[PDB]
Amino acid sequence: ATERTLSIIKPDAVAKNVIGEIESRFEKAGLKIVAAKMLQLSQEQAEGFYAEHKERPFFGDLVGFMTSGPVVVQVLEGENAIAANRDLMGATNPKEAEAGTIRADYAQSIDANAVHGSDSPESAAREIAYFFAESEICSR
Amino acid sequence: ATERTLSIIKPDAVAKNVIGEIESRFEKAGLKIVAAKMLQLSQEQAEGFYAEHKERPFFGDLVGFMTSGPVVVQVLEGENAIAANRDLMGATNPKEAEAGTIRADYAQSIDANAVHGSDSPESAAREIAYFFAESEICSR
Repeated sequence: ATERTLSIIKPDAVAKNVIGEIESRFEKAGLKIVAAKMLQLSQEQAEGFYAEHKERPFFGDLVGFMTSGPVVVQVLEGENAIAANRDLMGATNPKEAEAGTIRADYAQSIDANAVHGSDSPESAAREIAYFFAESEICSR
Repeated sequence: ATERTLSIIKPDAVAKNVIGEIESRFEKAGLKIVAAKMLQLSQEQAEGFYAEHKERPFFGDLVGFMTSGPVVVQVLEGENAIAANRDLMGATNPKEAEAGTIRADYAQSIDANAVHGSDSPESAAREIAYFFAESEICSR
């Protein structure tokens, strides 16, 4: 069924000025961009989003990285979009990602892994509601 | 000569899902995407942006088209970004636009140009102010 998931082009990717190349992967794969915006995450924003990692030993570096430069947050919509976005991105750790995935082709470390995607329907709904008001999501 | 300019990816380009391809032109040319968001322009927002053409006979069609689906408004930044952006878009009329420019490669007709770009330094400052707060522009 058609779905919506949250996708973020991270600071490393946006600083490489490869936003176009990444958006083209999503589009070529059949996903549509239905909302997007570029912003520099505040400390509070980054922490509120990644709240479930508050206690992990990487939290401080994650929030640091995710706030280190501007990103693009967006909503991708398409058939089976949530799982499709995961297969497109590849394994969270670029060393374990198969050739041709976004992470294998664009990332440096498990931290700077170029993009984020929601990992379930429950997390998608939560993550879209975090960055976007419904009336911002432009249907088509 | 580093400058900023307003770029818009229009409802026709968005509808074709070629956001990334258009974006890659700008990026591979040396320009950086320093602000962006997808919007569904309301009547009053389009009329506001095109206030100058309010007395014209096409005004109706222009606004009609620019509100017909989602767009991406953005600011490009880099060396003579204003002139550079206009080179990449090519002639306003796709039919006359040279091979290899955005409008020649993506646009159907004069009506559905695929893209908008500021024509001048004065209209850039006006156009950028209309859509973005300075706090949304992230120079890098």
